[PDB]
This record gives sequence, structure tokens and C-alpha cells, in this order.
Amino acid sequence: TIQTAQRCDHSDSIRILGENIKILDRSMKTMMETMKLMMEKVDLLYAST
Amino acid sequence: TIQTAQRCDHSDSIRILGENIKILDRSMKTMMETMKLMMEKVDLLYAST
Amino acid sequence: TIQTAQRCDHSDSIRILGENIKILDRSMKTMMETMKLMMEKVDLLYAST
Amino acid sequence: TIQTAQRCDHSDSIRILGENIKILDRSMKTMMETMKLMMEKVDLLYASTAVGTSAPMLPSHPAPPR
Amino acid sequence: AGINRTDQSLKNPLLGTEVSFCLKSSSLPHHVRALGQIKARNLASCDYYLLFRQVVLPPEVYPIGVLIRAAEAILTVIVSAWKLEHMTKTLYSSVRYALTNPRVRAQLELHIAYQRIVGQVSYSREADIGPKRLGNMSLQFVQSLVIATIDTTSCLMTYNHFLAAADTAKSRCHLLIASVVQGALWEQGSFLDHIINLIDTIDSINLPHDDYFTIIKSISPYSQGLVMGRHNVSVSSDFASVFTIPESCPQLDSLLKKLLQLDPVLLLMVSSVQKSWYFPEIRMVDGSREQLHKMRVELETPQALLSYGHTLLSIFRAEFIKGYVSKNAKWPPVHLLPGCDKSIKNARELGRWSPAFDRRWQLFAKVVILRIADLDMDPDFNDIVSDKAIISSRRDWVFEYNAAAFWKKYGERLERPPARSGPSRLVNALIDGRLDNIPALLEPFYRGAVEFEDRLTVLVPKEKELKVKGRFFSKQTLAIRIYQVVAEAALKNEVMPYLKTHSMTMSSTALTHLLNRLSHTITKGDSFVINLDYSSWCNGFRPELQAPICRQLDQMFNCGYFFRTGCTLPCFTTFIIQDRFNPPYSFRGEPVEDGVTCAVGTKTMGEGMRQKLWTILTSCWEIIALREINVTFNILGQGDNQTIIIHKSASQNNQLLAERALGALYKHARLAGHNLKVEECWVSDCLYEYGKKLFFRGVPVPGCLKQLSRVTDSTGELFPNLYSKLACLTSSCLSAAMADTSPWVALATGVCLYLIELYVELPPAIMQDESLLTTLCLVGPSIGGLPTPATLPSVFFRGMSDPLPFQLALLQTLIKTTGVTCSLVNRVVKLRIAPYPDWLSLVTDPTSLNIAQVYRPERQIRRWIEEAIATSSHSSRIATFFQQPLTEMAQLLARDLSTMMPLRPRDMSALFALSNVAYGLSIIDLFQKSSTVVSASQAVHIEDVALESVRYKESIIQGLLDTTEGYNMQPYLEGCTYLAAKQLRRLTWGRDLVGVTMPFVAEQFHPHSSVGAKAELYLDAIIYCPQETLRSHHLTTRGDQPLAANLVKDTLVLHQWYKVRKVTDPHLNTLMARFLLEKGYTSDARPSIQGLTGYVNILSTWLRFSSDYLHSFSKSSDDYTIHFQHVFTYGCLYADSVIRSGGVISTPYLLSASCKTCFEKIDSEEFVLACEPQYRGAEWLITKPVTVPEFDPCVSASYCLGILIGKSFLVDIRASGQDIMEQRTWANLERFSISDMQKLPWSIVIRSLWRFLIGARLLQFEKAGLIRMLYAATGPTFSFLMKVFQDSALLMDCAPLDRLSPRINFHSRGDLVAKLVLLPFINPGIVEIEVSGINSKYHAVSEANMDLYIAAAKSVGVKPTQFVEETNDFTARGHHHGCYSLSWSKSRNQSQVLKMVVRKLKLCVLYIYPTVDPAVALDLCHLPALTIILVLGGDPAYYERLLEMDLCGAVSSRVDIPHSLAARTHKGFTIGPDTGPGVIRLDKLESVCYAHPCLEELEFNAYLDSELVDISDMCCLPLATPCKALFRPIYRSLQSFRLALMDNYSFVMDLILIRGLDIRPHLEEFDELLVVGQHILGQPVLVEVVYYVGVVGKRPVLARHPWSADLKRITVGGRAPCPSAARLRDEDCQGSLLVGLPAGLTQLLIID
Ligand SMILES: [Zn+2]
Ligand SMILES: [Zn+2]
Repeated sequence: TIQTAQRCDHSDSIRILGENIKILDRSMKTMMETMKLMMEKVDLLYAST
Repeated sequence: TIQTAQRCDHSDSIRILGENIKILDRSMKTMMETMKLMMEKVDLLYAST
Repeated sequence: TIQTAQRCDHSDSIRILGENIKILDRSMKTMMETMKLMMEKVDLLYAST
Repeated sequence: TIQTAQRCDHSDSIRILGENIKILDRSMKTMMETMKLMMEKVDLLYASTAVGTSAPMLPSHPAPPR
Repeated sequence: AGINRTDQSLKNPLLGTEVSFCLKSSSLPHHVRALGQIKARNLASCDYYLLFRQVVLPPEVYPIGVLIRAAEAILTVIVSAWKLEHMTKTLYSSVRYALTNPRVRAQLELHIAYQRIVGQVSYSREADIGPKRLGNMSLQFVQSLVIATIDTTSCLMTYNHFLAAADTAKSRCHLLIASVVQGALWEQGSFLDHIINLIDTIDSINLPHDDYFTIIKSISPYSQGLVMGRHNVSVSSDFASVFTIPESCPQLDSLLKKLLQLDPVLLLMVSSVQKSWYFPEIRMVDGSREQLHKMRVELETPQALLSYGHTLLSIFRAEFIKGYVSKNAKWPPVHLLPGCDKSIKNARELGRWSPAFDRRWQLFAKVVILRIADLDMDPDFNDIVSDKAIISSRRDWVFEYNAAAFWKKYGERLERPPARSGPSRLVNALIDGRLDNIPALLEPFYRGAVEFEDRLTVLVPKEKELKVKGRFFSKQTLAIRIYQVVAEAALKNEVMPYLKTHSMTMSSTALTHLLNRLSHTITKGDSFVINLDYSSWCNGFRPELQAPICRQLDQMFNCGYFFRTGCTLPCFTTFIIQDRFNPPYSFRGEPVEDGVTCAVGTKTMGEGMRQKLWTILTSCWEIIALREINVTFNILGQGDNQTIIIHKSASQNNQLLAERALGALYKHARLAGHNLKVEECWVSDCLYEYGKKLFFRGVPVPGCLKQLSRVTDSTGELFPNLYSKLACLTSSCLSAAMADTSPWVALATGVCLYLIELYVELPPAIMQDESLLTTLCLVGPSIGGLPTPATLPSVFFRGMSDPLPFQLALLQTLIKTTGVTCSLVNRVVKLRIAPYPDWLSLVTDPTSLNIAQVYRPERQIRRWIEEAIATSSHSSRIATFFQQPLTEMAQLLARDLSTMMPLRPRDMSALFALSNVAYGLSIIDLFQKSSTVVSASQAVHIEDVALESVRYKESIIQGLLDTTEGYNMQPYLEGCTYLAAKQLRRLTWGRDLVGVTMPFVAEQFHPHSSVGAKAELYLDAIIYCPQETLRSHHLTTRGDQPLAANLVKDTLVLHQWYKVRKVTDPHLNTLMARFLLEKGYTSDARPSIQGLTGYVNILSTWLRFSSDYLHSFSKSSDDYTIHFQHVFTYGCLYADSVIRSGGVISTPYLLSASCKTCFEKIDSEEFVLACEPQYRGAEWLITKPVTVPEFDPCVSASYCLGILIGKSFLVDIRASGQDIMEQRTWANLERFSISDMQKLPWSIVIRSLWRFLIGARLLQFEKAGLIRMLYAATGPTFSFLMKVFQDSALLMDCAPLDRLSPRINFHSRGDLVAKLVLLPFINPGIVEIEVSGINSKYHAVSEANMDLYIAAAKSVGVKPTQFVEETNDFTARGHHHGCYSLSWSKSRNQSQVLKMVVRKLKLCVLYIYPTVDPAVALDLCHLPALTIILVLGGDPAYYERLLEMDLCGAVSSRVDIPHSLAARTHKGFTIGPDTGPGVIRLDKLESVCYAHPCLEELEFNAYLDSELVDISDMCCLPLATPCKALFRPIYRSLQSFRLALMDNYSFVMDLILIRGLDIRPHLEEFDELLVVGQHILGQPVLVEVVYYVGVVGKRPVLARHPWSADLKRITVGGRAPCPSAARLRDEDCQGSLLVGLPAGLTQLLIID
């Protein structure tokens, strides 16, 4: 009963996976901003030719 | 079993995990729109050249 | 006792967020596909210079 | 007691969600690698264009964190 | 006005743009004065060497004979002080020949005339200095321009041209004197005529400027090509055919070919000089256009270049993962892309590197390496301050050019701003605080957009190079320099230790081992050398190659685009070239692109930028090129020059392999865009170059001519003065002597140059006095004089030394030999004690004194620069660092450390080195004495240094001409110089100083020859033995006989070293606790951690030296004051001086102890720091604070030594045959004492060793290797175990071993040692009894603290006493016991008759020649009441071999050792000569019954003095306990021998099953033990047994007749019952041996 109730819950695992999905959100934000930085360079490449 | 009940507490964590998954989904839709815009720009390369 | 363990768990929300994780997986796969297509476009740009 | 424990137990569920977020992380690392290979060619093309002119150095990476 | 012509040496390139501007339309006021004074025939500025070559002076104009006599006196004093009086005539005759020969004297007088013109014109306020006559040449100086005229031709030039001419004359004077001194001290004779012929031949070239310097540039590769063409044996060479020397200068070709014909080593010495001739004038237009073309030219397309960059990324990933798995034992954080190979996945999970990934590097295109570390964006102050000049901003490009040139060239003004818009140096950027926030500066390099005001680089030509079109370095903006520092530091610290090719070059031990293996292998025929030279290395790199590896490095360090911004940075960077009087145009304040002087954007950063990455890329493509063709290779990289070592394959020869390797390297070099020209690459099996040292056939070529002819910049961070010139000369001679140039050559050259440097600057009153010149050369900086090369012991020795005893010894030799009184020494030294003690000078230099240094050039150093920076600092990083006075804290810490009650200055400086204030004073020292800090310190009061130089000159002339005397030094220049030095330190400092005074080795030891030495010289002497008669051949041929936060770590190592030797003081613990708090470690406790000099190394391989000084200094555990490396170096220098003076070494020689007061017993003494320290710590000087995560000793040291020796034997059996001849061990076993081994209990060591060997449980091949290399006399640790077990007291004290010794039968001492170490594998019988003495706590003692426990092991234990055993004594009449003397295997009767003779003649002393067999001498030494004095004649080898055989110590007690080493001839009653008076002789008797109650039958009849004396009537006396000469391991009782019969049967049967071991010799040991069996078996003994041996059914069946067909025949012969112990051991109750007998042993008992 007690050890089964230990097996039911891990709040620390939920916290690790929450931080693990937050860092993936950070990676999405960095890729979006970096891809707009690529867009400015390719826009000037269209303007050059 | 009060302290074990407080260590059982998951009600805030699942809700804020849902918020994290929601904002991740919105970030991926915005980056997908950026991907479509970027494809629309880079198809002009062989139109110009 | 029973109502506290009922409060500390939300299994239906776990199932909904797992389905939402699957939706996130599908969006990640289609973004990998459109990255592959724009990879091919940028490669055929850089070949002809 | 056992029935309340067996509805409260979600070891398999949390392991499936953790593994699926690991699949998400691996796919994101793959996308980052392909995006870096895109950045190489676009930056080298603009760099080859920039020689002999007064073209500015445009930014390539957004900002340091904090 | 301002100071003019501020250089005294060439430090700038030679340019002629100002001369062209002066001759064509100049309106400057001094250019008109320059133009008005030229003649009609004006030569161009590039033809300056055509005019300076015709300068001639009248002969013998300077009276320099007093210098010749003074130099002879100086060298005579030094050579008499070293007590090597047979080189004396050789050295002053070389100096006398050099200064009397007309051409060298003319060059020297030309040098003095040039340097007096330089001294007269430099640092003057006068713009125009008038007619200055140099022979037939008249010189006029008009500011920066110089006009020179001989008769009617003139040359208008710059001042750098005149300095180049003066440096040419200076270099030739150095070259000629070095050539004379080298020719006097070397086997090939004088080569001065070839030097003069070379000078005249180069001086006779009448060609244009470009062809002339083409010949001078190609003079060295052509000579190396000739040496390669005549002396390659395995590869072909066409390097000589490229060059045009045979068609341009035929006389030079004939001279180089005749120098090839006489001596190739002489050709490589002579041809390596490149600056003794003149220097080119750079064609700036064509060279500038060629550089600006080569920085933007494409040889390969970008598309192929990026693909090859991906290919190089693959091998970079492969090598980096291999390094990380080898070091950290695990895979790094990696990401496997889709499509990855399964072997990568399995090796990732198993954590292993498979040996098949090296050839398959294309699989690593799917392995992305994740974050491993973080970028350090805060450089330290060492690399920030020095070595480069900078530009603040791009609005400062207008301050590098002249305005008048911009007006004449372009027609408008420059619009220069008034101010210079910021600093021009790194240290001014620190003081103005532009480097306060480094990450804010490097954030634009992170975002990928550096600011517009930072993209400029000025290309500056390099000086003193033979390229007529120039080579250019880069001067850059501050931000790009900080980027360079951070990127190079990151690659040097975090990546290159994981790359193996660079890591073997970074490690000194691995590089040294590789160079030694290359040296031994090229002469045999393998390991040929390929040299690659990239002429366009720095200009050839392209962004498309660098971008993928830069992307991987940016992903590894969590820094975005930081490594990738430098590749695309040259596309946006403005490049201009520093050429005054040729400026670029300005349009809107910016340079305008023209292709000659400006370039807006290139494709490479330049020279020296990105140095670390480019080496990695080059190594990557070379590894690809050599791995595609299956070679074994090693790459030695030096940037643009690459040296590749390729080993021979069995299938192919060297030529085809070399052609394939050259094709592969050319192919993969071309794909990366670095095309190798075939004319610049070569292969060889006789020549290679590494570390600016050239090796010919594996021997380093001498570099005496190149190093001594180099001209240094001098006057560093100071005004010009005599002291800095003497300091740089002395440092040059010291650096030459350390870099494999002979000490005598550098010393004599330094004496000559010292006197010429004095003659330039001193008036004739000083310089016509010989005695004052000799004394002034022999005072030195140790007692306050000028820096002289004569007083350095570091020329002849490599370790740390004490100058003061050598200095006082030189002055004593000066007074006793040369006619100079002590009053003149008092006049010159002028000893002036300080009123108060300055302890900071003691903690900086422990060997110094408290005297005044009056000739030292005075910059205030300690307080003025600190006050200036703390006043003029306008921002942070200086106010924080210097918020409190560092000097007052330093003096307070010095007074706290001066309260040590035994004042030990070495430990005082060692504790001072662990303080933050020491680091602060180091940063102030780099603010004073470094590169680019001369600019600020000289620019502040730029005018005043010109007056300061003249003030110092007048002060030093008035000081040297003053005739008053100082402190009387007469008590300190008599008697022993050790006590004189200690009394001088006690007088001057006021307290006694312990631990800094090292005795002078020539006073402490005196050399002799053994041909006239007496007995008293051999009491305390060090003996050298040559194996052959030594001549000048053996000096070059090798012989047989062998040869930050780390301050916290250093603090804890020193804390352990204090605590283990039992010094305990509360105040010292408080002070080290304050050090630990100021360095951020707040934890309370943490307990964690031959060879000689290189000039005598080859001759040392022909000499055997040992320590036989034990009669007065090495018989006790007390240590004394002898530094043994210096003594062995001194003895080898004596041998070198005998050979190089025309003598030979055919007799052994000695170093006898002469001064008894130079041998002081060192007081191992606790030091108690009395007062409480007032230091209190700082905590503001360390910017990076480290984090807190970042039993009796005898038994612990016994277990640790046991496991260390066991693992040392393990790495010996894993070592190859070339490795076991080296003395390298696992944990540095060689440099350990012998006395503490005698203090240490060894029973615990033997059980620890045995339990480690049975805990290893090795496989069969390694056990076979153990038994094979221990049954033979191989392995350095076996020699170590012999040297440990030399004394038999350690043998008898081992309580397992006296029980074990009845079991084992040993033929020799090393046999007993081998059985002791490898018995548990073959016999567990005694292991079952002594396995119970195990303790697991002592096994856990770490190897890291073993040196600490050894430093604890020396004091606790005691040494045993040794015991004298007894053998047969005979004499008078008695009972016959058994007459046992050498019954094992030796002529026992030879011992019998000599014992009977020496006992009836009643001799008290016996003399034994070394022709006698050793065991007879062992019996004669163990006879009591007899003194054995051998005849050695200086060779201790016979006594050492005699001592190794014995097991008691009676040879070490009954032999008179000084009289044995002092004996040569017949002096008494002897055994050993053929016929003479008092000679005992052996005559063979064919038939005698020998009617004697003792012994049964005689073979040899002893005759003496041509007579026979009846020895047949004597008998015995009773015996006592015997030695191992009687061999009690096989005694009368058989149950110990039956246990040996049980064991040897079990020994062979186990060793048959051992793989890789064919049992012939161990079977021979079994055969000897079964011969001892066959003595008593009683069955007929076959002499030859066919003796079939084989295993049947996992049971080894071995007998005479073959039991089965699979048994193998082993032929054994020579079995006979020769010992008399056969009759002795025959016992009652036969069949008792059959009781408890194996059936196989019964089968070997009953023969067939
Ligand atoms: Zn002495
Ligand atoms: Zn003995």
C-alpha cells in the first residue's frame, strides 16, 4: 500500500520533463529568430542580382 | 499522511505543463508560417537567375 | 484520504496531453519535410554560382 | 486500497510521455543540424558577394541569453 | 627639439620611398639639405652594399694589445680556478691568434669605428651632425637620411641602411672570432680560410640587387640539397637541380662543393648563417601588389572546397572522439543522425573505441558532438599586455602616413584630426579602461556583426629577411586581437589535448621519445623523413574549408557563431599597408581601393591569425592522405613547415612508398586549395629539421656560428647603457651554452666581446691598464659588479647553482696567480652594506646579498610606476587591483617570513611564491619589463632619456676612475669559500642563512690519474673507468654504457611536504590557511597531492662512474652537501679537456675530496615562525575564485612499493625489446635513495609483491614473459632489485626468506632473487603458510602519496649490522669433519692447496691478482686473521664482481679498499703471477696418492719460490656456521631435497601448459637438480639421455623411453657424479625416498 503509493507519484520527474519541454520551446524561439536573420541576407541577395 | 499528501501534489504541475505544451504549439505554428514565407522568398532565386 | 489521492491525480488530463504530444510529433514531422524541400532548393541555388 | 493505488499509478504513462519528449528533442536536434547547413551556404554566398564592395556585415545569430 | 635617430640596431625594414621622394620634388626643409650635398654620381638606395663594401681603414689604428693580454689573463684565471690546467695553452692561443690575424683585426677595428659613430650620433638633439670619417668614407647625417661618400660617388640612404651596414660588420666580427675559437677546439682544424674565401666570393658578386639576394636566399637549401644528394642511401633526391647557383656564381659553387668534399657537417654549419651579409631593400610596389593579389585568388572552386571541408570535419570528429574516449573513458555527448551505422551505436553503448574506425572516417558524418565546455570570455593579464601594437579605431589610419606625400601625390590635404582618438598600445587600453568589459566587446563577434569601426588591418613588412618582395605581418584593431586571444586560448586548452597529433607535440616526454626513436632508426634504414613547405600557407586558406569545423567548434562550446565569424570577417575588412611617403587616397575619410596600397576586403585574415585552427586543418588533410594508402606515420607540425615520419613496410621498399606518399599528399593538398610545389618539397633518410635545430644522420649539427653571430636588439625597456649591453651579451652566451654549443667556445667568445664592448665605451685611462681590466672582468653581479660571462656556473651546468663560492674562488685565484693585490680588489668591488635589511630582495633572489648595486640602471620600478598607474587610471580593473600598495604588503609579508628562527631563504621564497602579492608584483613586472611596454615608459619624458644616458655614462666613468677603497674583503678571500660565503651572508644580512650555500665543485673535488695516486687519495674518491682507450673519435660516437588556481594545488603539495617531515607550527598553519582563504579554498583539510648536460653526453657513454666515497660520507643515513649531477658533469668535463687538448684516456681516473670544510652535514631541522603573521590576505587579486570541489608510514610504503614494483615488472613484460633497454619505469623508480630501502622492512614488501602477483592472475603468454625475463638478466627493475639486494643483511633479515632458502637451490644471487620474485606462480607451498599476512587497509594506500611516504620512510628505520660466516680454516693437527669448500661446480682442490699453503706459511696479508678465479678469492677472504689486498689499478669492477657472489659480507670487511685501489705491482706474497719471488704457483701432478689424514687425492702440486714445501702433514680444526659458499640449500638431509624433487617435477609440468614457453632452460635447471638426484639414485646414470617429454590427456608424461609417440625428444648431456656429496648423502634405510614419492619421480628414479 505504502510502496505502491510511492510508485504512483514522482513530482521530480514531472518537473524535469517540464524543464525539458521548456528548453525545446527556447530552441524553437532561437531557430525562428535565426531564420529571420537568414531572411535579411537572402533579401539583400535578391536586391543585389 | 499530510506531508506525503503534499508530496503527492500534482495539480499545479499538470496545468502548467499544459500551458507549456500550448505555447510550444503556438511557437511551432508561427515558425511554420515563417517557413512558408521563407520558401516563398527563396523560390525567387531562379526567377531572378 | 481517498479524496486527497483523487485530488492529486488527473489521469484524463494526462491522456489529453499525450494526444497533444502526438499532434506535436506530427507537426515536427511536417516541419522536417518542408526543411528537406528548402534544403534541396538552397543546394540547387549554391550549385549554380 | 489497491484499487485506489492502481488508479493513482501512472509509471507507464509518465515513461511514455518522457520517451515521446525525447523523440521531440531528437527531431529538433536534426532540424537544428539541417538549419546550420543552410546557414553555411547562405553566409558564404553573401560573403563572396561582399568582397570589393561596401556591404555591411549583417547579423547571423540573435543575441546572447540574459 | 625632439630626440633624433633613436635606434642603435636594426629593428625596421629597409625602405627606399623617402629617398625617391627626396630626389623627386620635395619641399621639406631637411630634404633640400639632403639633396644639396649629393655628388654627380649618386647611387640608388638599394645599392648601399656596393658602397659600404669599399670602406677600408688604415691597418692597426686602435691600440688593443692590452685587451689581448687581459683576455689571456682572464682565461688563465678561469681555467686555473676550475683546476683543469692542461687546457690552459689551448684557450689563450685561440684568442691571441684571433686578435693578431690581420683580417679579423681589420673587421674588429671596423666594428669599433662603426659603433663609435653609432654612439656619437644616436640619441642626440642635433638634427644635422657634420663630417664623420670612416676611413676613406665620409658620413653626413641629415635627420633620418644619411649621405655617404668615398671619392666621387655618393649614396643618399636612410639610417636603417647604415645600421644594417654596422650590423653586418658586427655579425662578421662575431663570425670570425667564433670561427677561430671553434677551429681551435675541434677535431677538424682551422676553417678560417674558408670563411674569408666565402666573404670575398660573396663580396665579388657583381650582379643586380634581386639576383644577388636570390643567391643569398638560396645558398642554404642548395647546400642541404648537396648533402642530401651525396648522403641518401634509400631514397632519391633532385633538390639540388632547382637552384641557379651553378650558372650564376661558379666560385661559390666550387667553394660549396669543396666544403662538401671535406666535411658535410662543416658545410651545414657554414651555410646556415643568413644575416652576416647585407639585407635587401623591399620592392614595396610589386610585393604589395603580389600580396593583395594572393589574398583574393582562387585555385579551387568554393563548391569542391566545402565538400572537402565536410571531409575534414569527419576526421576531426573521429580524432576528437578517439581522444575523449582514450582520456575520459567514455563517449562525449553525441547525437546520432538518421542513417548512422550500427557499429557507432554499439560502440557508443559499450563505451569503447574499435580498432576499425580509423580507416572508416566517412561514418562520422552522422555523429554531431554536443556541448562539452563553455567559452572563457575573460583573458588573463599575461597575454593581454604584450607582443602586439594596435589601432584604436579606423579614423586613425591617417596617422601612419605623411601629409606632404598626400599633397604631392593627390593634390589635396589629408584633413588629419589633432588628437589620435585613443590608445596606440594594449597597456594604454588597460589604463584608459577600454578592456573593462570583455564580453560586451565580444558580443558583436557572437551576433556575427562586428562594428564598422573595428574592421581595419595594417599590413607591416618584416625586418631582417632575405625576400626582396617582402613578407608582411598584421597590425590589428583591439577587438580582433581580443577575439584572437580568446579563440586561440580555447583551442589550446580544450580541443588540442584531445587531438593526438598535436598532443604528442605538446608533451615534452612523448616528443622526446619520438625524436630518440627517429634518431636510432634512420641510420638502420627505416623511418624516412618527408618535409613539406607551404609558401602560401597563411594566404591560401579559404572560408569554405574552415566553415564546417568552425560550426562544430561553435556547437561544442555553447557559443553562437563565434568561431564562424572569423572566416567571413576578411570579406568586410579594409586592408592597408604601412608605407610612409606612399599613402592611399581618402574620399570621405575612408581609404580608396587601388590594388597596390589598399584592398577593401580579402579572403584570408592574414599571417598568424587563426594559427591553431589552421594547424588542425593541415593535420586533418595529411591524415586523410596518408591513411588512404595504408602507412604508419607520425606528423611533426611547425605551422607552415611540416615534417612527416613514415615507417618502412615489409612489402614495399622506401622509394615506391615515398612516391605514393608524395602523390597522395600533393592530391589532398590541392583539394584544400594549398598547392604544393615540387621544387619546395623533398624526402631524405639523412636530414630533417625540428625546433630550429638541424640533425644530420641523427646527430645534431653544431650551431655555434649561427647563434654567436646573431645581433640582438638590446637596451630593453631602458635608455642605452653599458649594463644592458653586457646583460644581453651574457644572456646570449648563456643561451648558446644551453643550446648545445661548447662552454669553452661561448666563454672565450664572451670574454673577447666583453672587452670590445668595454673598448667602445671606456676612456683610454681605464683601457690601457691591464690589471684593472682583469679585475673588472672578474667581479660580476654577485658582489655588485658588471654582468660578466666569466662568473656563471650555469654555462657548464644545467641545474640551480650558487654564484658566490665560485666568485670568491675566482678572486682567490686572481690574487694568488696574477700580480694583483687585494687593495685593487677592494678598489674595484667597493663593497657597501645596506643600513637596513631589505627582505624582498631575499625572497626574490635567495642567493643574493644586502649590498648596493651601483651600476644597475635606475628605474624606480617598485613605487613610481604604481603611483603613475594608480593616478592616471581612469576606469576599473586597475583601481580594484591596486586599491592597496602592493609593495608595502610585500615588505610586510617579507618581515613576517623573516621571523623564521632557522632562516631558510629557499623555503622563505617558496612560501612567498604561494601568495597573491607575488602575482600582483608579477603583473607590475609585465607592466615594466615586456614587449610594447617600452613604448609608454620611454614616451613618458621622451626627451629626458637622452640626458639620462649621458648622466649614467659620466657617473660610470667617474665611478670606475675613483681610487678610494671600500669594505675590506681580505677575510673573505682566504681559506675555504664555503665558510667565507656563509660568513659574508651573515655579515651582510645580520642573521645566519641556512640552505642556500652550495659548495664549488672544483674546490670540493680535485682530479688525478691512477698512475701516481697513493692510498690516502682513495678514502673519499669518485672513480671513472673507460672501457677502451678514448680519443677524439668517441666524442661523437655513442658507446656501450647507458645514459591561475594551480597555486592551490602547489600550496597543498608544499603543505604535505612540510607536514610529512614533522614541522609543526601554529603560525605557519595560520599563514597557509590565510593563503587558502585568499585563493578561495575555504575547506578545512584536504590530504591530496646520469643524464648530465648535453655537451658531455656522448663521451659519458664510454665511462663507468660509481659512488665509492662511503668511507666517510655514505656509510650513515645523515645527508651531506654534495650535488652529484654537478660532480659527474665536472668529471666528464675533465675527460673532455684531456681529449680536446691532444691527450688520450687509457687509464682510469678519480675525483678526490680535497676541502674538508666543504662537506657539511645538513641539519634536517624544523623551522618555527615565531611572530604572528600580519599579512591578513588580499582576495582582490584573483579574479577567478576556485570552488571547494575544484598507521605507521613504513607498512603503507611497503605495500605501495610492492604493488609499484609488481606493476613495473608488468609494464616491463609488456614493453618491447627496444623499450626494456630504456630505464623508464611506471612511477619513476630510479631517483630513489638506497639508505631508506635499508631502513624499510622488506618482508612486508615481499608478501605484498607475492599477493599482487597472485591477485593479477595473468594469462599464459605474460607469465611466460615473466619467467623468461626473470630467468635472464634483463629488465631495469631486475637491476633495481639487485641494487636493493646488494647487501646480504637485507637477505638474512627477511623472516620468510631464511625459512624459504632450504627449499630453493640457487646458482647465483640473481637466481635466488628471481626464484623469490617468481616462486608463487610455480610453487604455492610456502604461499599456503605466508598468505595469512594480508591487510586490506595497506593495499588501499594510493600511489600518489608514495613520494611523501618515502620522505617519511628515511628517518624511522635502522640498518642492520652484517655478519661474517666461516669456511674451512685447516692449520695444525685435528679431526677431519668433511672438508667442504666449493663442492657445487668448481675446482675445489685449487682452493684446498692454496688454503693449506697460506695457513702453513703463516702469512698475515695476501695479494691476489685478478687473473685468479673469483671463488678461490671468496674462500681466501672468508679465512679469518688475513688481510686480502687485491691489485686493481683503478678499476673497481673485479671487487664489485667479487662482492656480488658472496652472501655473508666477509669480502666487505677483510679487504683493505684504498690499498686495493692503490695497488699496481708485486709488493708481498702473491697468488696469480707465473714465476717470481713471493709467488705461489700451481704445478700439475699426473699421479700421486696424497697420503694425508684429511684429504684423499691430489691433482695440483703447489710450488712456491721455485721450491716445493710439504703440505701433506697438516689437518683441520673445528668449524662453525657457514655461508652460502657451502650451499646449505642442498645439505645432508634429503627431505628438503625431496621437497625440491617434489617441486621441480611440479615446476616443469605446470610450465609445459604455459603457452609461448618452450622449456629448454627451465628443463636444464630441472636437469641440474636431477643430477643432484642422480648422485644418490643408485641406478646407472646415462651421460646422454634421449628424455622424451610430452603431454598426454592434460598430464605431462616425461621420461627417457617414449611412453607415447607424441612425446618430444630433448637431448641432455654431461651428467656425471662429480661432487663428493654423493658419498656423503648415502644414508641408511633405503626406500625412505620412495615413501611419499610420486610415481613419475619413481620412474625418474629407476632408470628404464
Ligand atoms: Zn673549500
Ligand atoms: Zn659469504
